[PDB]
Parts: sequence; C-alpha cells; structure tokens
Amino acid sequence: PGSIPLIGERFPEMEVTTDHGVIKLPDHYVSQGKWFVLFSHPADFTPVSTTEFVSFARRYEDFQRLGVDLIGLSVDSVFSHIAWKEWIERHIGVRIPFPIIADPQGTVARRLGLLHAESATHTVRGVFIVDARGVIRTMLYYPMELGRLVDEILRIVKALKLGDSLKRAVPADWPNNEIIGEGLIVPPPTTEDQARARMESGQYRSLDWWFSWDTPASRDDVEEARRYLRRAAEKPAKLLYEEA
Amino acid sequence: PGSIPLIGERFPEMEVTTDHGVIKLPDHYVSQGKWFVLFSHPADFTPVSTTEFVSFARRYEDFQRLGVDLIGLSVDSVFSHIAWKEWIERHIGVRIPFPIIADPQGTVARRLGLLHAESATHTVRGVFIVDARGVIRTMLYYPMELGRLVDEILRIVKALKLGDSLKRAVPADWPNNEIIGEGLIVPPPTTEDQARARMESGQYRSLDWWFSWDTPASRDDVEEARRYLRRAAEKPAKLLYEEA
Amino acid sequence: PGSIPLIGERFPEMEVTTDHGVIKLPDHYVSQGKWFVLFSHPADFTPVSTTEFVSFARRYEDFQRLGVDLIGLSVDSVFSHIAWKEWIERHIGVRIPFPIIADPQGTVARRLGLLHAESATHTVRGVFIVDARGVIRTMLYYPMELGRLVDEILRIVKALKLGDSLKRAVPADWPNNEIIGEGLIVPPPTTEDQARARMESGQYRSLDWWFSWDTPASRDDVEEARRYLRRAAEKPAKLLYEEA
Amino acid sequence: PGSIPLIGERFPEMEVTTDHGVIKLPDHYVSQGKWFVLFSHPADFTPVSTTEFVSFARRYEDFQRLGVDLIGLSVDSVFSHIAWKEWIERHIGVRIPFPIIADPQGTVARRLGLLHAESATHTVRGVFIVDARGVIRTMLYYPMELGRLVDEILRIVKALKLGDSLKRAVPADWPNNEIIGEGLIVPPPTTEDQARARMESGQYRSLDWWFSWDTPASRDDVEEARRYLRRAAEKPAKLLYEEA
Amino acid sequence: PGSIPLIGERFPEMEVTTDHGVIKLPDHYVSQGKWFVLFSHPADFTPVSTTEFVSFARRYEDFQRLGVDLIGLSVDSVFSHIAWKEWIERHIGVRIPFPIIADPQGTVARRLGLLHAESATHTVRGVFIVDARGVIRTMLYYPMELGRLVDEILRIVKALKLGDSLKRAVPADWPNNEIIGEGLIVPPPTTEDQARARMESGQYRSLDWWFSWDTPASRDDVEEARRYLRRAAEKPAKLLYEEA
Amino acid sequence: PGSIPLIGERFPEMEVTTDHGVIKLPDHYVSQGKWFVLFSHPADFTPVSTTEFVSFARRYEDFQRLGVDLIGLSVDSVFSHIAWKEWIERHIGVRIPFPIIADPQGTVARRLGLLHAESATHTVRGVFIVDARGVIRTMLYYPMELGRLVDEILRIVKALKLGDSLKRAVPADWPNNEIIGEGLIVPPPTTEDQARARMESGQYRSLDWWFSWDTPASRDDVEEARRYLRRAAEKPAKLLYEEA
Repeated sequence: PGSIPLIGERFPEMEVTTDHGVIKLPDHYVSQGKWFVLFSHPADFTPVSTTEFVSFARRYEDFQRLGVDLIGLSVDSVFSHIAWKEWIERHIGVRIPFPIIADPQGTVARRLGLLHAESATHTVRGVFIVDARGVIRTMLYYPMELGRLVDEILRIVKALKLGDSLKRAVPADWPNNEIIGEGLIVPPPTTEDQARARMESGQYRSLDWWFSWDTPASRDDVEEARRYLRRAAEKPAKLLYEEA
Repeated sequence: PGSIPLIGERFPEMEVTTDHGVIKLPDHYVSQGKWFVLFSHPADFTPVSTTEFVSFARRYEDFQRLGVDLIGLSVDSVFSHIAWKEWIERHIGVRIPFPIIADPQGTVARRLGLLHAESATHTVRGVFIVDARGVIRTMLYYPMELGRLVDEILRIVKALKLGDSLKRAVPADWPNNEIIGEGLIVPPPTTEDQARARMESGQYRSLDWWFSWDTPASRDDVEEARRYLRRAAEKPAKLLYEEA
Repeated sequence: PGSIPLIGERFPEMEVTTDHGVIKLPDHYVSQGKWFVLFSHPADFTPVSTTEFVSFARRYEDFQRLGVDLIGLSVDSVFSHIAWKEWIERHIGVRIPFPIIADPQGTVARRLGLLHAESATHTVRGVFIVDARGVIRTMLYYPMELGRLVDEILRIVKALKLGDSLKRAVPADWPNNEIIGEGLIVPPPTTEDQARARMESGQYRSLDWWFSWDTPASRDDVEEARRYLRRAAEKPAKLLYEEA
Repeated sequence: PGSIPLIGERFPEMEVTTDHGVIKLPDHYVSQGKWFVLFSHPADFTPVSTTEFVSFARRYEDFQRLGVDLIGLSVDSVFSHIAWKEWIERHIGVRIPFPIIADPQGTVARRLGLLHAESATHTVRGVFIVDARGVIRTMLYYPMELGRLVDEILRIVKALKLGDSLKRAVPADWPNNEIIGEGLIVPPPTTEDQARARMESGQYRSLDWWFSWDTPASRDDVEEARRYLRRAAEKPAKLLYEEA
Repeated sequence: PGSIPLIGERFPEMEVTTDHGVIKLPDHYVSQGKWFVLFSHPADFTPVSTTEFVSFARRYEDFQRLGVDLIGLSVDSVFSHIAWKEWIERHIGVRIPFPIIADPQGTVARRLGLLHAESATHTVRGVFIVDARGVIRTMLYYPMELGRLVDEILRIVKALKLGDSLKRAVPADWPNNEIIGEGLIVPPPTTEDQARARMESGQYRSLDWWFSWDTPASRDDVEEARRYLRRAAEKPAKLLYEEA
Repeated sequence: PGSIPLIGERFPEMEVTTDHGVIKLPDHYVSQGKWFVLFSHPADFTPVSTTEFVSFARRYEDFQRLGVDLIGLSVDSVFSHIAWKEWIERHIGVRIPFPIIADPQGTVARRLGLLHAESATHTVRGVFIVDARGVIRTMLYYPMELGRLVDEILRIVKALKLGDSLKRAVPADWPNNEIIGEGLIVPPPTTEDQARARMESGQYRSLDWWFSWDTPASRDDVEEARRYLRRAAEKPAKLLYEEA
C-alpha cells in the first residue's frame, strides 16, 4: 500500500515550483475564491500526457466558466515543461495556458501518493479536485497506459458546484439519470420526524421517505453539463494531426 | 492521511460476506479469468446509492460482454442488502443481478481505505478496477453527494483490455481524441536508436520520435466504446420512476 | 472472555446517533427524571428482532405509565432503521415510537460487551435496565435464536420501583410468590438487636430473625404487575398476521 | 466494568465443591447428556434467596422433564448450605433436591463475573443456562433486591430445545407472540437466491423473504410452555406461610 | 511459613463488619478502657466451634468481671453468624452475648496469619489477648481438630493484670506453682549493686540473687484464679445435651 | 510483622547444638516414632524460666508415657545450660532429664519467629507441638512475664493423640465439656447424603445434622486427661522453697 490525502480533508499545505513561478497550495486558489483541478502525469515528452494536456487546453474556457483553475504535476524540470509546451504550440497549434508543477526528487508526488507500483520515479495519472475552501472533493487514479476523459472531470466540478449551491445530491449519470433525469436529490432524512415532515410538505417528488428529488437546476446549468458529455461522445470532425 | 492499495498491486487477499454467499478476492474472479469492478457506497436505503446500483444494473449486460463481474460494498448487514434489492425491484422494476459485500464492522473498508473524513462509519464512492491477473488497474474515489458516471467505468475497462491485447497506450478521451481520434498510441521509445528505427520502419503514423499511433482496434471494439459515451450523453426517452 | 458494565455502576457516558437524532446516555433520560431500557438486536429486517420490536411497541404505554423510556441498538444504519420501522407500519400496522441507536462500527456494542461468540459483527439480545439516577439495575443477555419475554422486563422495572420507594426486597415470582404471594420482604437484619427488636415489634410477619415481610403495595400496584404476567400467559385473541 | 463468559462459549472448565460433593463443570452434566442452570445468590440465611430456592424446588419435576439439572452458587461454607437447606425443609416443608456450590474465596464468583458493584463479597442473582454440549446459551444478571421469575427460565430452556430440535428461531413472548402466536420462525435467508427459492416454494407462511414461519411444535410442547407462564400469572391459592 | 502480628506490637489497625455492626480494632476496646480476646474458628454450624462459643458464653461474666471483652472471627457471612447464634440458643439454651466478625474475603485472616496449612479458606483456632493500651500480650494457635481450654485464657488475662498492676512476673502453673505456690516473682536484677541490695534487704523470699518472690495478690485475686482451674478440672454436673 | 511455621507444615529441617549433643530436627524424633514439644524461653538464670523447667521436669514421666520427648531453646551457651541445670539440681533437687538447644546467633529463634517486640535478643516463651510425621499440630506464644501452664500442653498432646487414633475432634475444655463431657465429636458431614445417613443410623448421639458425638475414649485415657487438670487446679501440699 501507500498513503493519500482523503476526500473531506483540506489539500496538504505546500510551496511548489511551477513554470509560472512559485505558488503555495491550496491558498493561491483559495484566496481568489477558486477551485483547482491538480492532475499528475508520468513524463513530459510522452504521447498520452500530450493528448491529455491538449484535451485540458481545448477545454480551458469551459473550466474558466466554472471558476476552476488547472495545474499539472510531473517530476520533470521547469525547463523540460516549457520546451514540451513549446513543442505542443509548434506541432499541434495549442498554447497550454495553465502552470505545471516541477517536482524533481518526487516530494509533492510522495505527499499526494502519486507513486504506485508501476513506477518508483513517475507519478500515475492522478486527479485532485479542490473547492474554494481548499477541500479535496474527489480523487481519480488513472494508470500510465490510459488517458483521462477530461469531460468527466468537468461534469464532476459542475455537478459538485450545483450540489453545494442548491443543497442537493447528484444522481448517477446526471444530468441523464434513467430514474429522475436531470433531477437533483434531497439528502436522505436522518430522523423519523424529518421523514414524516418532508412527506407531508409535498415540496418534492418522492419514491419513499429517503428518495425525494426535484429540478432546481437552471436550463443553462443542465445544457452546460450535457455539452460536456455530447462532446465526449462526438466523433471528431477534423483531427489536429492532419494539419501537422 | 489514509492508507490504500495501489495501481500495479495484487488486490488484497480477503474473504468477504456478500448477499450471494462467501467468496475469496481476488481468487474467485481470477479462477474464472474475469476482471471485476468493486465499488462502495455509504449505506443501503439512500438515494444517490440507489441510482448507482440501477445504473450498474442496466449496464450489467455490457460489463458481462467485456468479461467484467461487478461487486458492491457497504457496512450494512446482508439482511439490509436483500431488503434494499427487493425495494428497488418493487419501486423501479429493476433486478440487481450482482453480489454486494456486507462489512458491518468496517473491516474491508479500512483494508481498502474507503473511510475518508466525510464519514467515520460510511464508505465513500470508491471504484477498484481489477484485471483477471488480480491486479488493481485504476481507482476512483467519488464522494457522498456525487453519483458516478458508470459509462466512464465501461470506457475505462474497454480501453484497458484493448491496450493490453493490442500492446498500446490509449489517448485522452478515446475513442474520440481530438488529435488521433480512435487511434491507439505506441508506447514511447526509451532510446534514440529505437525512435529512429520506428520512423524509418514507416509502419506507424508519427508526430515525432516519441508520438506514433496506428488504428489496430477493430471497427466493432470502437463502436462498442463509442456507444458507452453516447448512452452517457443521450437524454432518456422514458424515466424509470414514471412506470412504478 | 468478554467485558461488560456491572449492576450498581453508572451506565457509561456516550453520545449515540439514533433515528430520533443524537443523544447522550444516560444524561438524556436522567435529565427527564426517567428510567430507560436499552436493548439490542443482531440486525434490521430479521424476523425474531421484528417480533420483539412490535412486542415492545404494544407495551409502550405500560412503560410510559412507569416512567420508563425504551431505546433500541443495532449495527445497521439510521437509513436501515427507518426503512424497517416503515416495513413494520405497512406490513403489521404497528408504529415503533421509541428510538433505535445506529452503531455501524460496533463502538457501542463493544463498549457494552454485546458482541459474544455467536457473531463478531452482530449484537446479541442484550437488555440494560438503568434507573433515573443513571445506575444499571439488571442485565439480560438472550441469544440470536430466542426472543425475549417483554412482560418480564415490565415486571422487573415495576418491582424495582416498589422495592426502591418502599425500602423493600422482592420475593421470587412477585407478586405470585408461593410463600408470601404479593408480600414484600424486609431487608434482613445485619445485627442481633435489629433481629430481636424487629421480632418484638409486630410491624411484620416472620418465619425467623432474617425472614420478615409485610404487604405495603397498593392493590393498584399489584394488579399492574399481575396484569403484565396474565398477558404473557394468555394465548392471544387474534394474530397480527391475520389482519395484514 | 468486569469480565464475564459469553453466549456461544464452552462453560469455563472448573472443579467445584458442592454440598453433594466435588464435581467438574461442565463435564458432570455433559457426560449425562444433561443441560444445567447454574444460578447464584448473595448469602444463605436471607429471605429473597430462600423464596428463589423454594421456587426452583417446586419446579424440579418440570426441569427434570426437560433434561435440565440445577446447581446453586454462594460464598457460604458447605456447612451453611446444609443448615440452611435444613431450615427450609423444617420451617416450609420443602426439600431442596439439587446441589449448591460453596465458593468461600469467590474464585468461581470471579471466573463467572458474578461480583458486581452492589457487593464485593456477595454474588448477584446470576443465571447461566448451559446446554448438553456445555455451551452457554443465555445469561441473566438480577440484582440483590429482586427475586427471579423462575418460569421465564423454564420458558427459555423449553424454547432453546424446541429451536435446536426443529431448526427454528423463537419469537417474542412465545408461545403467545402477538404476530404468529405459537409459530416458530425459519432463520432468515442469507443470499438473494435462497430468499427467492423460499417464496416460490410456498412451503411456509410468509410476510416477506426474511419473515417465514410454521407450527412444527407439538400441542403437548406448546401446552408445557403455556403451563409455565400461567403458573407465573395465576395468584397463589394457598400461601406456604400458613403451615410453618 | 506465614506472617503474624508479634507479642508487644500494637494490634493491627482495622475496621471489621461484626454481627453487632462495624467496629474499629483495637481503638473500640482501647477507648472503652477494656482488654479484648479475639478468637478465630473454621466455620459456622460446625460442632467444635459450637462447644467453644458456649464455653466462652458460659464464662462471659468471669471475663466482664475482669474488664475483658470477647470478639470471635470466621470467614462466614454476618447472616450465618445470626442464624448460628439462634440455633445455639434454641438447641442448647445459651445465647452468645459477644460479637462475631465476618471476614468473607479473608482480609483479617491473612492480616493476622490465621490461614494455616490445614485450609486455604477456613481460619485455625487463633487467640489474641490484647491489653488496655491495644498491645498483643499472648497468642495461641490451636488447630481445627482440638477445642481450646477457655479457663487457661482466663488464667492468662488474670495473671497478666496482676503482673502489670503489681509489677511482677508469674511463675509456671500460677497460682499452684510446685516451688512458690501462689507467689509472684520479682523480675530478675540486671546489675551487681541490685543483686547485692536485694539479698541484704530481706524485702522478699529468695532462693538466690535472681530468684526472689512475695505474695502481694489479694485472696480474691488468687481464689478467682484457683476457681478458673477448678472449673476446668471438675467433670460437669449435668450435660446440656439431655435438655433442648 | 514476623515469619513463623504453620499448623500442618513439617517442622523445619535444622542441625542444632544441645547439651545432649547435636541433633537433626525433626528427624531425630520422627526416627524414634515419638512426638516432641519445643519450648523456647528468654534466658538461663532467670526465675520464671526455672519454675517452668522444674514444671516440665516434674511431668517428664507423664510425657514419656504419652510418647512425647522435650527440647528447650535459648540463646545462652551449652555451658550456661549445664551450669543452670546444676544450680536447679542443687537448690531445688530436680534433675532436668530433657535436652536444651543453645542458639547464640538466634538462628533457630529467627527461623521459628520467637524473636518478638518484647526483646530482639531474647526469644519469648514459644511452644511447638510436633507429631511423629514431624508436622506442627499446635503453637502457643507466651511472653517474658507469664509462665506457661504445662498441664494444658499435656492435655493438648493427649487430646490430639486420642483424636488422631480415634478419628474424632475434641470439644472445648475436654474431657470436661459442659455439653458432652468426655464425649468426642464425629467430624461434621460435608454432603446431604452423609448428613441424613448419620441422623437415622443412631451410630452416634446428635443435637443435629452437623453435631454428633460418642465416648470411644477408654476409662484410662479420660482419667489421665482429668488428673492433668486436677494437678493444675490443686493448691500444692508442700512448696519446694521450704527445703533449700
């Protein structure tokens, strides 16, 4: 095994060097009232990492629209990072606009538990989604061999943000859940007094005292969510390789 | 601040009580040469959890076609599990065909590190993807308030199996990656002599020494993957609560 | 091979989650000047436990008349508890008015020694009778396979209360003792004086120095108690399965 | 707190001195295929204990009818045991047919956890129901100041034996349960499949997959049980104080 | 071996439960100005002990006349002590005036070294003769099998009181000594001047320097003693067995 | 605060210097099949000790007839023992037949706990009565100031020897007990079977279950016993001082 920070803990305090200069996590993001997705990759100048970083750049304004910043992690140098970014701009025509953490001896890696058994020296494809309070809201561990579905990360942070906003719980596959479509869920009641009270109010739709829901999501909220998935699903019109 | 087993490690050898009887992990699945997805949820008779089991159930057929068995996990007794399975069948019309671990003391949860600081007692929405060799291939930790995208887990397993058999890495957002679409990446070369040999071989497409792909996935394997993501994106015709 | 709190000891301080919310034992019931009977059962949605919970419910008023609150305890979740109470409301037409502690990591079970060699995960049929001072006055440990006789818990609480207020001890089988029927016993002399003085006063009936009694219980007290045992003893008029 | 033996363990191995001789527990009873009730009491030449010993005495033939021996426990000298047995036979005309353990150094008291906070020198009113395999089946800790209800102890072994004999769980207040009367519960299913094999079968009366019962006990078996409770209920016609 | 209090040591400080209620040894008898005789015995309702307590009772006046209180001791409950005194009065017609300590743990027994090799649980026939100042003056240990000669116990206290008050030593078998009859001995001189001065004064009878004596006891003091030994020697008038 | 040998322990092994030569205790005496009576005394050339040795001396034949040798004990030299013995022979005209131990370093004093708070140098007036199996049967500790009653030591050995051979216990003040005179007590029964078999047999006279006796002592044994106490009681005809 190996240690990781846990959902509901504040992200570990740490000063990191990135290719945008030094930043203290998670405060930098907290102080701007912003979320950050931090995401690790094994090595600059490798192809899946490239496809991955292009995906994240291609959706930068989708993440800016939600008040979420991006930050890569990798044990390559700051000089390695800027030359890789220069490659991608040159050979693919994409500026990579967000900073990348440099971590040469593996300190930040070790701290976030990003060294698994594939490799003693290269991080896995780890994802830490953090809220404006500086709290880890979700963690994904993808291997070396498999690139992430960046659109699922978007659905997470939108869904989470509606949840806290609307005091609600998000069903499976939202906003295309097969039971209650784009319905958000009301936290199950923890006493019999709330159970009965809630039922009597008919302020909600109900399958039973625990499963109560409604559609407080704005039309645009739901479309923002559904675009994320339409895009994930859509075969690409042109490929960025046919202009390189 | 929490211990977990790691990508590349054997799934911890344990015996567990399920509402289908006692089974050894990962032994039970290795014997049959099946992969398995093990997912946790905080309690029976909660609503986000109910959506997840129904999602997993509607896709059971899909998982079975890949050779993936499913197994749930929570701290509730077997007697809750079967009473919650019964409730779902009478209210939503869906039989849940896969076993659910019962872990009333939190033994299995502490061993897989599914007790995050959202709860001392209730498991978070963990996902372990284990191959037929009994090795953890991917781990997802969603929280209490957010249901999972079950179609992403299908993509993950499909991609990972494809990667293994074709001896390839899988680009971001496959099979709809913006650079090489449904192409699979040749693992990056680890010497310049190799890199040069590869370019001269002529037999891959290449953006550079370290970025070669081809399209070795069958037409069918790709449309299977593409269906997963499209189902995820579609707004459903019939909601399941309606015909209660 | 197990530790338990002892008769004469204050019930141990603990905050507990119940399906009526968080409460501190024994402080919650001491506050109100009330006795309480905490009782435990293996698991929700199990038949014997169900029969027991009905039987306690049907005697709720008998217990309220005595100033006795009831509280349940299992390792099932608050969401299992309410789902069950509801099953009982709808299948049997009986509403469980008293709270049930949920205790999903076995903290309370372990603290009260309610885990015995029949099961490591599920609690035996323990009964704790605590007076209004917060003191443990009786303990019953029944097993999985055998339901309790609730009327005996009624008899136990009633007699103890009489005993307390009347400064009297209570013969076997009270108030149907073959030697003194509904009599109550003078605590035996602890000296020769007390013995020869008592026998000289005609305050009491006697068989010897140490066996002295009187009949100080109101005919109401004694009918309350005999009413309990008569119910225990009577083949029931109609079953609750019959009008389901 | 203080340590006790637990339901489902072998009765601790011990050689005890009784007023019938030295015997080994549980071997003496086991080797005769007999169950035993070991019950304790603070002191000889005290009135409540006296009501209790007379209470077991009048029920000796009903215990023998069930295959059950009795044995007492007190820190008094085997000399006190006989004098006190004499007194009772003299001044009440009842002979106490069964042994009483002498425990002058409270060795057996301490091994059985029968010295509570009440008295450090005198045992509480403990009851260990031990079966034909020397396995503890039930424990009951009554205080100094409250006689036991010996017929509940008859109801317990009667029910345990029926449950053993017929492979059944005994409902609350059996054989007069408000729900199924004299019915005996089929232990609930532990898997989704066993659960459905039960219902489709139609072999038993059911409220749901977990709540299944039949009437396997004989009419003599049920009358025996009832007789016990009716004896508890029925007001005594003659008191034994009337013929000192 | 075993530990005992020593002749010349202040009686150990202790609070005892007795059948006349709690008292504090030796201060209880010190503050009253009285000597006391503590005597252990094995067990209540045994015959030797019975004979000894009657012998003590039948001499209670002789002892009170001398300013000496009796107190027994044995491991039995206060409750046996009362029943045993009651039997002695009903069957033999003597009532036991003096207290009997209850030592049901063996605390006083261990603390006075009265648990000897014959029995781990029952006390031997110990005797402590404690003076006005609360000092142990003499100690006798008789076994289980041999009742004491109580008139020797009276001789001892009488002889000590004359010794103490008259400033003298008491010869062998006083007051019937082969050599000096009722005479009391002048403590041997400890110097030359003292031995000279003694011989020359003829203040005493003397066989030599060290052996000197006079007769300074009153006729009462001597007759009171001779009478103790007379009682011991004289076969009894009428036996207390031919009346009950 | 003193270690001593116990009733029921073998007298301790030791090689000792006496004025009849060196002897191994208790082996020297267990060899001859003879009991023995060890009596320490403060110091040679002191008056009480002399009167006590004269007394022991005058009873030498009474002791020999019983099968019982004597050994005195004292921290003075062999040479003081002989010089003192000679003084007695000259001045009182009694030869001391029995040996006396010399203990100048107080080893034997120490080893038998005869060094009490009266004096840390001079042993008190202890009496060890040892049987032919070399086992301590009785102990008496007297002080400096109080000479022993040697007739009681004779009564003890006679009574003890009788009780051993006859398999009886000895009442108080035997052979002149106020209840049963010269009777000897059947040791009390330990079972209920034994107790009532006794009552109906009429093998013995009985006050109750536990109290039975008979007169199995020969006329000679009783007179021997009763002439011991006669002597104690009787005012001596001629004192031995008168002819010095």
